[PDB]
Order: sequence, then structure tokens, then C-alpha cells
Amino acid sequence: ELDQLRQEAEQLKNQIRDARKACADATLSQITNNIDPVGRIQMRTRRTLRGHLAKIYAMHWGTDSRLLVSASQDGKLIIWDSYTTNKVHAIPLRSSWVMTCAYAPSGNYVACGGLDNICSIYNLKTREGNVRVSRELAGHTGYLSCCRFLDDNQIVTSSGDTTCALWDIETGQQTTTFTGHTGDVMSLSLAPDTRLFVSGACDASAKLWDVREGMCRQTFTGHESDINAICFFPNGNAFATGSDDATCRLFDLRADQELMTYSHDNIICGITSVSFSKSGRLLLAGYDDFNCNVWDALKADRAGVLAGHDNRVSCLGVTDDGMAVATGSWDSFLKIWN
Amino acid sequence: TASIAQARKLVEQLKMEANIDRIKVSKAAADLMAYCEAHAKEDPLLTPVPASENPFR
Amino acid sequence: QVQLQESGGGLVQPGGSLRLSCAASGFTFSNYKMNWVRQAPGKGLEWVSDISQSGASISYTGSVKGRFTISRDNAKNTLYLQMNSLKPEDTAVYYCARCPAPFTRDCFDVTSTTYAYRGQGTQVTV
Amino acid sequence: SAEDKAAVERSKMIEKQLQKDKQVYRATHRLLLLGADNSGKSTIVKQMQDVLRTRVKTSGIFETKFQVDKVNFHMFDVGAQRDERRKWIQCFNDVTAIIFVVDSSDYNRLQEALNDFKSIWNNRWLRTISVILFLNKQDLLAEKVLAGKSKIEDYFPEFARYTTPEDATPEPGEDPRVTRAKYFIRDEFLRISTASGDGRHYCYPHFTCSVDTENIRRVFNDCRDIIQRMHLRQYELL
Amino acid sequence: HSQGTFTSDYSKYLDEQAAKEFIAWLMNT
Amino acid sequence: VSLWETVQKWREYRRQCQRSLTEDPPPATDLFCNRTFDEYACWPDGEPGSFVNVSCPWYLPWASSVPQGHVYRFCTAEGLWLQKDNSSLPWRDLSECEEPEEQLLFLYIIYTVGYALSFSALVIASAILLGFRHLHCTRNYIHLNLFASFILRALSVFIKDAALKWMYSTAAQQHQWDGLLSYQDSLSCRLVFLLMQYCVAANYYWLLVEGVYLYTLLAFSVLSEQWIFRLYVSIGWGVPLLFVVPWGIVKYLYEDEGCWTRNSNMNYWLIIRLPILFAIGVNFLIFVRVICIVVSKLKANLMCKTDIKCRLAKSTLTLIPLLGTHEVIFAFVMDEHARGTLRFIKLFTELSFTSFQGLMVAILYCFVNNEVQLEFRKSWERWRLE
Repeated sequence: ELDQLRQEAEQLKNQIRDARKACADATLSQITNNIDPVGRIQMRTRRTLRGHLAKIYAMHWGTDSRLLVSASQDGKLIIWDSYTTNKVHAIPLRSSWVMTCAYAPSGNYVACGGLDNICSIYNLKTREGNVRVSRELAGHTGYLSCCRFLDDNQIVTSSGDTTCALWDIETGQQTTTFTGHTGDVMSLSLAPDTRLFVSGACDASAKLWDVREGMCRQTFTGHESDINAICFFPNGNAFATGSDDATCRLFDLRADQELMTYSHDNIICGITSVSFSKSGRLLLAGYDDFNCNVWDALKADRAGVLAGHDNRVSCLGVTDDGMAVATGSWDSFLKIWN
Repeated sequence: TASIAQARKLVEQLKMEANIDRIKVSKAAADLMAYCEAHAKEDPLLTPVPASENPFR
Repeated sequence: QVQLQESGGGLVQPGGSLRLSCAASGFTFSNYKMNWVRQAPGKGLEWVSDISQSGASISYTGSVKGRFTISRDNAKNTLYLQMNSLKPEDTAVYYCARCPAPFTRDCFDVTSTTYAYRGQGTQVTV
Repeated sequence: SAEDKAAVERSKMIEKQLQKDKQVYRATHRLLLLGADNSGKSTIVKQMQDVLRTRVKTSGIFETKFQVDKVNFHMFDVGAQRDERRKWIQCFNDVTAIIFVVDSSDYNRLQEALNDFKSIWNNRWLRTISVILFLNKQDLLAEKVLAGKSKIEDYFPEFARYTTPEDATPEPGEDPRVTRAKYFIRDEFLRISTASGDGRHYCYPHFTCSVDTENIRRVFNDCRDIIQRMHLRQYELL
Repeated sequence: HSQGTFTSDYSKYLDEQAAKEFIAWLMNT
Repeated sequence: VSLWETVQKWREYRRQCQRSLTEDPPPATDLFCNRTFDEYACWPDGEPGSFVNVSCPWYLPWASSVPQGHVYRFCTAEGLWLQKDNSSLPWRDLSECEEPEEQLLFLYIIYTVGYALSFSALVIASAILLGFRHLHCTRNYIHLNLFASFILRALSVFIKDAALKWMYSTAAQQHQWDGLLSYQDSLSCRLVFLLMQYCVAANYYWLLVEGVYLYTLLAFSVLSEQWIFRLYVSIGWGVPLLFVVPWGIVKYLYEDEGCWTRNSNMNYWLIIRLPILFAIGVNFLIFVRVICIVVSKLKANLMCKTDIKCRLAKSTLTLIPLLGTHEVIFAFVMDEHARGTLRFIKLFTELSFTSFQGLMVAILYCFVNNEVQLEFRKSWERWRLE
């Protein structure tokens, strides 16, 4: 009976809430009291990458912390050399409405996807020195919103059909699907050990998945609106969410509840991108008010602003050596900060 | 009749997620700080590197 | 967890009165636009009425204009809908709905049973 | 400076190609097609390896290309997407215009279309995007006959209150009743459009007699008007 | 243009005026 | 008229006096009336004690009108002249051999104030446009080039005036009548006024490129941005050279009177004037077309509540300085047939408006421009956060 199923589930929610309340002995803010603050972080634009025509929707850095790919709605993928601001490749896309891009860990491949519901894989390292689409993965019934390589043969994508899938590049097929979300999934972030990954959807809820199984293990609620971005705290034991409720939060698998909410009265815009620093002390976000904000993850106090963009910041990425921060925006400009 | 099908799956997932180990937040908060001062001299964003070793002049 | 719960549905002869209260919990009530939708048997979801954050601007569907009235209690975190002079074409399940983003004028919510921030419903039979 | 030379050469060939790609990109107009009862996309094409489309059965965006007076146009209709458009609509924040086709012959769902048009108009990412209104299926044999009063989505005006506008230009030889009804419906969309829109964006109403008609000239003229208004605003002359 | 006309008019005057002053400085003085 | 020519005639009058220094009247007695002269005119001898007279010189200009009057002197066997003081001043009847314009100085002051005001604002305006990277576009590139033409016109005007004063005024201050006759022939002086013709022509044609661009924005089938800019820059800076250089050739070859400053031959003055009038004409046609488009958009501009009048008046006033349509009024018609008080009226309005045109253009398209104001507000708020 529907009614019975529902009532039982309400009681289950009360039990989960009661169990979560029984673990919140002390607040993270109280524990982090009497701790040195970071201090104002002055940031300057060391490099400015130009060449994109339309708004940039995504960017991903390489594993060498030198090469980065960027996707713009004009239908172009450009691999940059941020050391010298030299364009290395400019792949012409087959569908201009791209919303996500990725860089393979080996550096031999890139991915892109968007309103065409198809993830396309490009072979950067070819014998004749010319990139050309290597595989086109199809099956998603909704816009690809984020794609991230696990290795040269596996890649996880999220889509607007409230499902996430794991694909096999050489087979060409889905190998596992991860269902359970009710709204469109907007972003995912694979973990350091690559065994698990998180995804934020438009149901104001986040889920943790197991690539090698297929089931959601933890479900974290907390936000009031659509989760637009997600990442991972370096250790792999935490993740930060940025939503349209003008509030960033951090979560913990074992805590099974949020730890700290980063908000401000003067901030009423949503968060479009979220990325963590090397050590995880600095949480960088991106906002609809054309700026990005450095957030002290331990004290929930703003410690820097990267104002300089003229339109909405869409993407953000700190490197793997920590030595750079890139921001992309709806003004077709990329910036490197230090 | 697909309503009761979606609810049955929701019931099973809800009752199976509530059977996981939940450490105290005070314990959980400790490791986040412990990691911070641990690699606190690594990330350049925290302590700016000298311009000699900075690739982005 | 954003949840919205409705109340007040029942059986009444045509031309009677009915009051529906939607209790909100899980979000700042003052920062959101609120709406009312209903689903008649054999028909999809359809918007009825709307109230802004402060309650200044109110708009209603033509079929219920001049009869049903909507109000909100910011302190009590509730949206209300007073119904009078019923006709048997309002036999539907009433879902109290919320707009997705705060401080926003647009509202996409009457979606095909996929919208997340919408109530579960009160059967209203007349 | 031997391999750094090769890099700078590569970067320049890339910049040269990007210049041509910009040149092509700025010379075209991108349009988003919205609605639920439209059939003009299947007749526009006709008007303008093989031709066999190998599009995946699950394609989420369809695209049509047509040229009116050598100005190129790209119209994008959504495909295999879910009902919720709160997030994919933001992608079209820089299109030249939005075509909103509305069935004016089904009075039961006109309110739902009005609500969709209002939501499009009031969206913060589309506040500067002018829309072209296409009142589809204008052949109203429904108002010519009696069954079906327009006093549902209008239990107020057409319901005794709305008189045909004086600026109305009823097409030659046609019942004044259907003229009143269509101009009432048209005013119902324009009421919502002027409620908020100003110099940022305007709404252009057009009574698209079905879909089997010249229909690209309207879009070309409205895009021309939009472009002229934008330019005149940069020179602060409007 | 007007600038050329004014300069031409000014040069016609300054020149003549200076010629008169020249005669004064020289012949008369 | 020409000082040069008068001094030339004076010098040949000394050659005339040297001819009369060989052809000599017989000296008279012990003390002839005869004395001596410096430059002046040649001296006669005569019996000492008669009504002796000398005809008036034909070279003196104020005596071209009257050379019938002569010098009425008188003497005896004194040997000198009728002298109130000996060897100091004679009694000569110089009253029969010899006979203003404050508008020009009034006009000078008026324009030079506006040009100084325009130059100060334009360099400020040019820095603002170039300083902010956000305002880098094709439209602003035409604006920047328009500002440079205005700046060049202002600088060239100041130099031409300094030259004109160096020609006669400060030259007379040095009390030398040999070196100025050479500044009047220095090729350096010619290039000063030749530069003014080019700078004025460039300013008018960069106004023609400001209205031809705007027209092409309102007419579709737009071409490549790169290509059009190169053509517009070529038209703004190169087309003026197509008729300024030939004008200088005609001057150097057939006029070359004095630094190419006097338009003695009106036909050669048309070489520059006609292309200027063509540029002003085309700009007026663009001005009418743009206003016609503006009123057409306001007539269907939703409201269109008679505020048509106010907004149309607020749109016409801001477009006059950007196209130089104020020239139209007294240009095509009043040319160089404009004499009398009409000259002063036509000169006053043209000189004043053109001098202040740079200030109005700089204000209307750099300071009250919303794009710049919002850019300034952003930048100041960006620095305020620190």
C-alpha cells in the first residue's frame, strides 16, 4: 500500500535524523575556536588566456599542471599551455552546445558532452599529429552535465535524466548505471583512490556511489535548492557542495551530516563551481556575481576574492601541484591566479 | 501502479542506509584539521612560493 | 530535507467552503515565491495561484479568479488557500508548490511529477 | 628556442584558424525554438555524403539551418530532454532571439502557455533576449462555431470586457468574433510582456496561420529589428 | 573650411598692418 | 598689400636713388638748400631759395591713391632745412602722400579656448577608452581614431597661430626686416600650414567614417571586422592625403606667395574645400537616415507616448557632434561669396562649434556613456574591497 510505504519511510527519516542528532556532540565551529585564521589572500591574474568566442562552460587541468582544456559554447576545445599561454590544439566540436569537458590522467585523451546527450572522446596523441574523435558514447537520455576520466578506458558521466553511468571506452557500452536521484545531476568528482565518487543533483541532495558496485551508499541532504557543483577534499574523506541557495556546505561520509555552512548576508547569488586547494585549507568557489571567493574551510570566513571577471564565472580548477588556479567565465576569458 | 514500485525501492534504500557506522562529529572534525596543518606548508595558496620557483611570473 | 505538507482536503457539497494549509519546513520561507497547483483525474498538473515573498503581487488562474483566495504567513511558515462557492470541476489533488531559486521571478515547478520541492498532496473532492 | 619556436608556430596556425572561425561565427544568428504544438521546423527546411540523417535516436538537440537573404540562421529545437528546463535554458543566454510557438486553438491549455511565456520573460538569464511570438493554428473554426466559449482562460475579459483594439487590422473578409478572440489572446501575452520588459527585450507577436505559410521572412525581419535596436542602444540613440 | 578662411583673412590683415608699421619705422622714422 | 612686395619696392627705390646719386643736379653756391637723405626719397639741389618741390614716390601704397600731392618745402642759402631743431626734424608736407578689424581677434580668442578645452578632455577621454580593456571593440577603435583627428586638429591650430604671430608680430619685435622675409620663404614654414590642411581634412573625413560605420551597422550583410577596419583606417587617414598633397603641389608651383596662407586663387582653394563639402554632405544624409530609423523604432516602441518628442530631441542633440552636421547650416551655401556681416556670422558659428566639438564628443561618448560609468563603478568597487 502506498500510504503504508510512505508512513514507514517517514519513521525511517526520523530514525536517521535522530541518529544524526545523537552524533552532533560538538559543532565544528566550536572545535575550530582559538585557531589561527588564514589571513587575507591577495590574488593577482598572472596569465589571461584569450581566443574563445562564446561563454566558457567548463575547464579541466592536466595531470602535469601545465596543460588545461577548456570548453566554450561556440563549439571549440582548446588545450592551453598556461606556462606560455600557447594554444596546442583547437578541436572543432560537432555540436556547439557543450556543457562539460575533461582531461584524461595520462594526457592522451579529452572528453566533452552537452545538450546532445553524447560524450565524445578525442585522441590527442595520434601518429599523424591530428586529433579526431575516437569514440562517441550514446545512451543517456538527458544532457551530459559532467564527465570525468577514471583511466584510458573508463569514464563516468552524469546527465539530466537523473542517472549517472560508467562507460567502457573500448566496448562503447555502459557497464553500470547509478540511479536514485530525482532531479538532474549537475556535477561529480571522482575520489583520489578512484574507488568512490559523489554527485550533486537538482533535488537539493547529494549521494555517494561505488563505481565497482553500483549502489548509493550514503545520501546527504542539507541544501535548499539545486546543487550546481561538487568536488573532493584532498584526503577523499569529504566533499563540498555549492548550490543556488547562496550557501556552500561541507560534508563527511562518516559524519553522515554537514559540518560547516559557508554563507553571508550580502551574498544572494548561487554557486556555479567549487574546488578545493591542495591542503584543503582554502575552498575556492565561483559565483553568479562575476567573482570567485576563497573560503577558509575551517572557520567559515571569507579570506579572498578573485574579482576580475566581467560575466558569470562558470568553471574553476586548482592544479595538482597547487601552484595555480584557473577560472573560466561567461566572458570567454580564462585567468590564472597565484 | 508504478507509484508503489518507486516507494518500495525508496523504503529499501532508506532502511539500508540507516545501518552504517556513524562516528562522532567531534572525532570527524579532528581529522579535517589534522590534515590541514599536516600539508599546510605544501599548498602554495596558503604560503606563497618565492618568485624564483613560481612558474607563473 | 526540503519537505512541504498540505492539509484541509475533504468532502463538501458544491458551493461549500474549504481551507487548505501548506506547512513548510526545511527552508527560509521568506526568500521564496510560493504557488498552488492541482491535478484533476485524467489531466496533468496545472498552476492555480501565486504569492511573492512579501505577499504584494498575487495572480490567479481565470477559472478560479474572484473565488479562491491565497495568503501566506511568513512567521508561521505557511501558505493558505481559502476556497468558497465550489463547482465540481475542482475535484483534484492540491500540491502546494515552491519556486526553485530564492530571490527569483521565474518559476518552473508544475513539472511532470518530477519536481522535487512540491508537496505530496491533499485530495479535494466536491 | 628550437622547440619553443615550433610551439609558437603551432599557436599561430591555431590563431589563424580561430580568426576564420570567428568570422564565420559572428555572421550567423542562433535561434531557440520553444513550444509544444509547432510544425514550422519541418517546412522551413524544405524551403531551404548524402542527406540521410544518421542522428542518434536519442539526440537531445536538433538543429536546422536556413538562409533568408544570405543571412544564415541556426534554429535549435530541443529533443530528448526531460520536462524540467530550469537548467538547460541557461545555455541560450546569448541567442539572437527565442521563437515561442503557442497553440491558440486549444483554450484549455492557453493558461499553461501563458505561464511558460511569463517564466521565460522573467528569467534572469533571458532578461535581455527578445522573443518572437508565434500564435500557431490561427485557423479558428472553433470560435466561428458556438461550442467552446473563451471564458475559461478569460473568465473575465473576453468574458464581456474586451473590445477589439482600435489598432487592430483584421485580415480582409473575416468574422469580427474570431478577430476579437485572437486579438484578446494576443493581448494576454503582451500584457505579461510589458509587465516587465523594456529596452532590454521586446516581444513580437505574429499570427502564424497554421504552419504551411511563408514563415522565415518574419523571423528575418524580427531579427533585423532586434539587431538594429541593440546597435542603436550602444550609440545611446534609443 | 572655416579654419582656412579665417587664417587667410587674418594673414591678409596682419600683413598689411605690418607693412604700414614698416613704412612708419623706416621712411617716417 | 604684401609687406614683402613693399620692402622689395623700397629696396629698388634705393637703387633708383643710387641712379639719382650718379645723375646729379649741379651743387648750388656755398650752401645749397640741398642736404642729404637716408632711405626716404631722392634729394634735389636747386638754387638756394625757391619753391622747389619733388614729386611723390609711386611705390608707397597709401600714395598709390594720391601721388599728386607732393612735399611742400622751403629754404634759402642756409644750407639746411626748415628745422625746429637743427638736424632733428624738418618741415615736410607729408600729409598728401599719406592717408580696424577687432572681430578677428575676438574670433581668435573664442576658438582657441574651445580647442584648449577640447584637447584637455580628449586626451583624458582617449586614456579612458584605451585604459579599460573591456571597452576594446571596433566601435571604440573608430572613436579613438576620431579623438586623435580632433587632437591633431587642435595641436595644428595652435602651431599655425604661433607661426602667424612669428611671421609678423614677434618678427617686428626683433626690429629686423631681413630675417622675416626669409621665414616667409623657409620651406619649413610651408609645411606648417600644409599640415593644418591635412589635419583639418583628416578630422572631417574621420567624421565621415564615424557615420559610415554607423550606417553599415544598421544595414545587414555585414562583412569581416578585420577587413572593414583596415579600409576605414585607410579612408580616415589616407583619403585626405589624396587631395591635400596635390593642393600643396599647386601652391609650391603656382602660388608660393607666403607660407601658403593666402587663398589668392579661389579655384585652387576648391581643391581642399570640395572634398570637405562632399564629406559633410554624405554625413548629413546618414544623419537623416539614422534619425528616420530612430523615430521609426520609437513609433512602435511600445509606449510611444508622445515622449517620442522628448526622446527624439534627446537623440538628435547627441548625434550632431558625432557627425558634424552643424557644419551643414552655413557651409554648402555660404562659401567665399559670403561677404559683409554674413562672413562674420558664418565664421563665428563654424569656428566656435568646431572648436567645442571635441569637448562635446568627448563628454557625450566617454563620460556620460553608461558603459564607461558602469566600468568606473566596477573598478572603484573592485579596489574598495582591497
